[PDB]
Amino acid sequence: VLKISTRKTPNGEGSKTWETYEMRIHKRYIDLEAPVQIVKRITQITIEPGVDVEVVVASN
Amino acid sequence: AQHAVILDQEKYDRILKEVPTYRYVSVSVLVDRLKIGGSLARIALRHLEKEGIIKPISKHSKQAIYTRAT
Amino acid sequence: AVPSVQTFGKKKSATAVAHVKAGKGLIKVNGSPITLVEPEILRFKVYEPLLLVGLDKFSNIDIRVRVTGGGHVSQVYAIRQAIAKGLVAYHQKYVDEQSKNELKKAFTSYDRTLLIADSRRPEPKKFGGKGARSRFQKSYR
Amino acid sequence: SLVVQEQGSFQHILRLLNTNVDGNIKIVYALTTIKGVGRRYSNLVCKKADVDLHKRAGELTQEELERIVQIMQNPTHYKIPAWFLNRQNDITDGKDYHTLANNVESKLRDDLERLKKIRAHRGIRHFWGLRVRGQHTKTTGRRRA
Amino acid sequence: GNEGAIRDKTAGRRNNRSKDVTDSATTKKSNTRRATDRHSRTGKTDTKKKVNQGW
Amino acid sequence: PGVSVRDVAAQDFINAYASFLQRQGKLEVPGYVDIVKTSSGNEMPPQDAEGWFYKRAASVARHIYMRKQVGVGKLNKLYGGAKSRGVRPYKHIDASGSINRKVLQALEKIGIVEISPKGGRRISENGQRDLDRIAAQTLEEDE
Amino acid sequence: GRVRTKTVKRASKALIERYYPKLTLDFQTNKRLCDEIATIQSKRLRNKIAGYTTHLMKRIQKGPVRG
Amino acid sequence: TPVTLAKVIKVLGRTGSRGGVTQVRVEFLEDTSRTIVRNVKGPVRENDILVLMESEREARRLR
Amino acid sequence: FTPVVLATPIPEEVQQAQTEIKLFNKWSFEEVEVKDASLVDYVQVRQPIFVAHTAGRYANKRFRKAQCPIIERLTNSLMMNGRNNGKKLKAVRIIKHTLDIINVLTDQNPIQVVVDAITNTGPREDTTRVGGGGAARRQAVDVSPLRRVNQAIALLTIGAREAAFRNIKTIAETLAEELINAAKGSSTSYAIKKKDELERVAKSNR
Amino acid sequence: PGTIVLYAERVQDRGLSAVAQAESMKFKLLNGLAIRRAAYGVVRYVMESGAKGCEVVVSGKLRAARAKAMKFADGFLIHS
RNA sequence: CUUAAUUGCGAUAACGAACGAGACCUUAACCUACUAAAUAGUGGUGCUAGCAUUUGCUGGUUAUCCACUUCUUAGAGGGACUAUCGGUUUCAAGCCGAUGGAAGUUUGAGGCAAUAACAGGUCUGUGAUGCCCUUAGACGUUCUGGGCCGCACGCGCGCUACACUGACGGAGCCAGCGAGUCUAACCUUGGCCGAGAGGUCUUGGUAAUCUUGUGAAACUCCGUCGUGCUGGGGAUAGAGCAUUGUAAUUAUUGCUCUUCAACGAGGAAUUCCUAGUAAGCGCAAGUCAUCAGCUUGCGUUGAUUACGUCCCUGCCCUUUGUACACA
Ligand SMILES: [Mg+2]
Ligand SMILES: [Mg+2]
Ligand SMILES: [Mg+2]
Ligand SMILES: [Mg+2]
Ligand SMILES: [Mg+2]
Ligand SMILES: [Mg+2]
Ligand SMILES: [Mg+2]
Ligand SMILES: [Mg+2]
Ligand SMILES: [Mg+2]
Ligand SMILES: [Mg+2]
Ligand SMILES: [Mg+2]
Ligand SMILES: [Mg+2]
Ligand SMILES: [Mg+2]
Ligand SMILES: [Mg+2]
Ligand SMILES: [Mg+2]
Ligand SMILES: [Mg+2]
Ligand SMILES: [Mg+2]
Ligand SMILES: [Mg+2]
Ligand SMILES: [Mg+2]
Ligand SMILES: [Mg+2]
Ligand SMILES: [Mg+2]
Repeated sequence: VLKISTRKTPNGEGSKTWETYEMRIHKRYIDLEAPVQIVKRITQITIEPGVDVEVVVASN
Repeated sequence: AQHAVILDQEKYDRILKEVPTYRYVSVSVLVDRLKIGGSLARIALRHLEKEGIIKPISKHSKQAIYTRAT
Repeated sequence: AVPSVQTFGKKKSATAVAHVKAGKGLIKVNGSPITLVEPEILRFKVYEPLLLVGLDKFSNIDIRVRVTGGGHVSQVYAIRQAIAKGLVAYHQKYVDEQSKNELKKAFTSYDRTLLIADSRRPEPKKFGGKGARSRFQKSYR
Repeated sequence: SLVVQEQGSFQHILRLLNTNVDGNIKIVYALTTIKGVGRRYSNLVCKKADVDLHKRAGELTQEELERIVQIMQNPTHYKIPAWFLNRQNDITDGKDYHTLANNVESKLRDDLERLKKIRAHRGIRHFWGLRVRGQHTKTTGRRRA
Repeated sequence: GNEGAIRDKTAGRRNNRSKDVTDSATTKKSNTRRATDRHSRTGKTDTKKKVNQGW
Repeated sequence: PGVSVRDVAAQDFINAYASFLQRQGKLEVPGYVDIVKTSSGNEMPPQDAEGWFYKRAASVARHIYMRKQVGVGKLNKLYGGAKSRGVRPYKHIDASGSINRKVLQALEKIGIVEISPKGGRRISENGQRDLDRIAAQTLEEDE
Repeated sequence: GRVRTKTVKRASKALIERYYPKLTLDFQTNKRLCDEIATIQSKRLRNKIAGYTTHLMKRIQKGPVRG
Repeated sequence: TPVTLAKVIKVLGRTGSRGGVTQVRVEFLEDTSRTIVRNVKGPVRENDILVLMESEREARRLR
Repeated sequence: FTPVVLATPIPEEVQQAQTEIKLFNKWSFEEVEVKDASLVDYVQVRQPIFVAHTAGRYANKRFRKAQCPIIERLTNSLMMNGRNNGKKLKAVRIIKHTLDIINVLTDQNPIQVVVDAITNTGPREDTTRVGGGGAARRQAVDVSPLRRVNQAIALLTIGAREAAFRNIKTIAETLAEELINAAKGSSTSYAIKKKDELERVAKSNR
Repeated sequence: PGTIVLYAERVQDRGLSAVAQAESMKFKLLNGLAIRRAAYGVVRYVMESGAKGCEVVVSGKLRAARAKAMKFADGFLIHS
């Protein structure tokens, strides 16, 4: 959860009203044992604007 | 600097002759007798315990308790 | 693989996990006998489940507990809970019900919250004070 | 520890290092009223003098005291680490001293003068009876002078 | 210079400490018009035709 | 019946271990003991004054016996308490990385601890030996 | 304070008005009735309505209720 | 000292402009059947027992 | 008492009393009783406990405060004056010493002495500031049993904390002392004087 | 070059996107329309575009030195 | 009448609705039920150490394997509706007690929040902006240095204290919210050297993987000191060593020795608060090259006393008066 705590006022006047925004990050991983034919079929498809897919290999 | 930060041989006798009838004996008890400062008062406690007069019923620092021997 | 259950206990944020396997009556806390739990004035708080329910009842079991989180008091109130919740979880699967319901009866009639986990929890502070209810000082000029 | 039964040997107030030292107080802390020597320094010295810290000041056979003075005014010949001392890299001969109980009053002046006599802004600030370490002088320190 | 700095009499703690405090020190806000805020000062007054034209 | 050190009240164990390293003499203390402070966040040296290297070594020993491995940087943080900063708020401050590194070394040359891999210091197979011994000697006073 | 809003009471009214040959004095079954009989956007709201159709039900059995 | 035990009969309400005072009728346990309404100080519920220091004196509205 | 020994052993003194009478540190929650009428139902002895450290939801309702083991309500009020807020383990230890101190003097089961003191110091009647107009007289009132107990806990604990300040005697000794002198008042305990003078001024306005 | 690609796209029935109708007010009052007319038509077009409700506010100063404001709202809106 | 609420009940020339309150949303609480996880963790087994030996007890082993999901994680669901019973009450909304329950003070804490008003603050956040001013000896801009810290004093927020529920010294030793380095030098384990601050050699980490179990602090334990401005207190100040930075003088910070002030619980006054709350206690984050006695959050230890009223103060509501309506 990415918190950002800030006064609302651009200036300084008034009671000290604070305000905190958050940005929540959800990170999954799914481990697959597959050949090259599916993984490349599955990387082009299932794209989604706003879901960052990352595919790594190498148990090392 | 107010009376009895030392041994004062007569005072040793005082302790041996006065601890009887002490239902409660502790650090604050030994000083209250116009007598030993707290440091050497704390040394008497393990001494009068070396044999007899006092029975250790409390345990630790910041509070001691002894009682007439029976 | 013998008769065995695992149970937990949660005070403020401490959790005390406790596996109850059939054995010859030992009770360890993270590595050590229940006779060394010391902040030590509360020692009879974690003995308490043993004495409410009689010093027997353990000769056929071994209890081990490890507490992560909390603090020098919150952990002590969580182990007793997992110890008693586990002694009553063991009579769930292995001994019969009537023995078990006698145990819930003899704890809850004393119950420093021994089977029931205390819902109290730190309230979130809000801007304007060092506390959650407390406010900063003001002056009116 | 023990119960001791000293004779009339133990003495009340005793004088050394041009000062006065209370007899019925612990010797480590008794040496503290001597200026320039504090809790740490008194401790290490008595340790170095091979003296029983549990003894009061009125104890300490005269040999022990004369030793305790000797080590105080020569810490470097008796292996005291030259960062245990109030005057190192002196300002003129560069040696490592330890100013003691009347000289420390002298060396505060010695120093304060070296600044005034040179017109360093610090000195000027002393001569004006102000704070020199840089603290704000608006709010604090109003009774003093 | 710094020579004049320490040589200067009429300087340093003792001197000031020996001076009475000005009474302007322990004053108030003086507030200078907080209670004529609503009474506009432009002396003009926007008309009503130029308002109805606009809005 | 069998004995671990985890079967012993942590205080009297170390005290019993303290007397041991004392009674023995195979120590390798530095020598600047009685003059060092044991942390910047301290006012006065320890009151043992001949000792407290035994006490810490004994403490140090038990702590490393209790776990996989620790470092000097860990003992700094463990043995460090709160430093009064005069008029300013208290803060935790780490202790001397010299006392500890020399306690680790003086116990390793005495064969109670070894430089574990993965970094750190591991309880010596020979320390297991000697610890559970004096632990069993501690539960001898209570027989 | 636990005075139910109108929408709660209004709904309970409307339900007892037309599904009395159902909705016993048990809330739990009234809950499970509400899902199938009425569209409610949240569990909390539905529980708050069913809990009240229950009350209004339970006192009808002793005497009428106006509304 | 003639001490007087008196069980609280009923809670009547808060007198006193601040409010810390409560009007309550009591029943003595020795020789019951006669009631007295007393002004209490601490927080009181029904069936508590008040030590009336003097028996025959009752109070009313406070300011 | 039919002892039982399992793998990791429970000590005899431990084994002994626990499954026996369910008593205090080593004091008896039994025959201790209130030498007065109400102040019963507002002192807790029976039910019994081992030590006075209980995470009890005693505040979230009005009167349920009166169900706390009174011995523990004695401690709770020790741990205050700011610097000592929190610090119950401190207090919990002060009581055990106090009770043991009080035990030594005048044998008198000490959890009964604590009862006697709380009883013997609660001002039976008191006064408030009724308006009357500008110049406010004082109307006598009869203080409740709960306020009677509560006030006895603060009254005792305070003047004893005030005693143990700036002096060689400890908190437990002064606490023991004030308690002992309050088990049947002796005109020398800081408490009794306040109690007596709260029923002296509640008398002068009647 | 190539690693970025832009594609315009007609927006589906603009009368239900705030941002569109805001920049319409702008491109009316700059083009000189009567403030009440300009805002009132926008509300009318958004409504005929099938909204549950709409609300236009104009704040600032027109031709008069003093600043004013005007709510122009029709239909249904909730706010909490 | 009731409610925290124009919240409802009831009365009723009104009947029946909408905005706002509620609903809703977020977070903290409950799941041995659902889907699993070598970046979370358990039991078994190898392989392995120590003590007892009688089979045990206590550990080691980022894959030697098997299985599980209670503990941790977060998806989907479920759960509470002030439930059941009982007192009180126009026996109305409701309220109070008791049992049960993770939870029954709007469950706790917030987020959102109508119509309206203010000449409230902000042109010094904006390449938002009208007008006015200025525009080359510039009110543009950059560079060098100083200043915002200046010291008879008045006011406000704070920090640390006056000690024995304590300082100090050893020993025990337990959290949670966080952050962390690519075209780069953030978070740093470990090994050495150094009393210390630090230094030096390496290393893990773009992170539930490494720093970190953040072994935090209060706290708990055994000692020393003993009521004395004392070893409480740590201002002022001298002398030395180090780090950040081009730069530390008016001393950024840190460390060492020394110096050892006021302050013996605070007049009139006045602030904050009702349960994991108050107070005590540290920590992370913001700022940040370096500097927190500030702030935003966080967990740890954990009370006393109400559970009331309108007396003081403040504000709402009717009634009522008005020659006010720029009110
Ligand atoms: Mg000195
Ligand atoms: Mg620590
Ligand atoms: Mg420590
Ligand atoms: Mg301090
Ligand atoms: Mg709405
Ligand atoms: Mg699960
Ligand atoms: Mg209940
Ligand atoms: Mg203005
Ligand atoms: Mg602006
Ligand atoms: Mg400024
Ligand atoms: Mg402020
Ligand atoms: Mg100090
Ligand atoms: Mg300490
Ligand atoms: Mg060096
Ligand atoms: Mg790398
Ligand atoms: Mg002093
Ligand atoms: Mg005070
Ligand atoms: Mg910072
Ligand atoms: Mg600031
Ligand atoms: Mg209220
Ligand atoms: Mg009118």
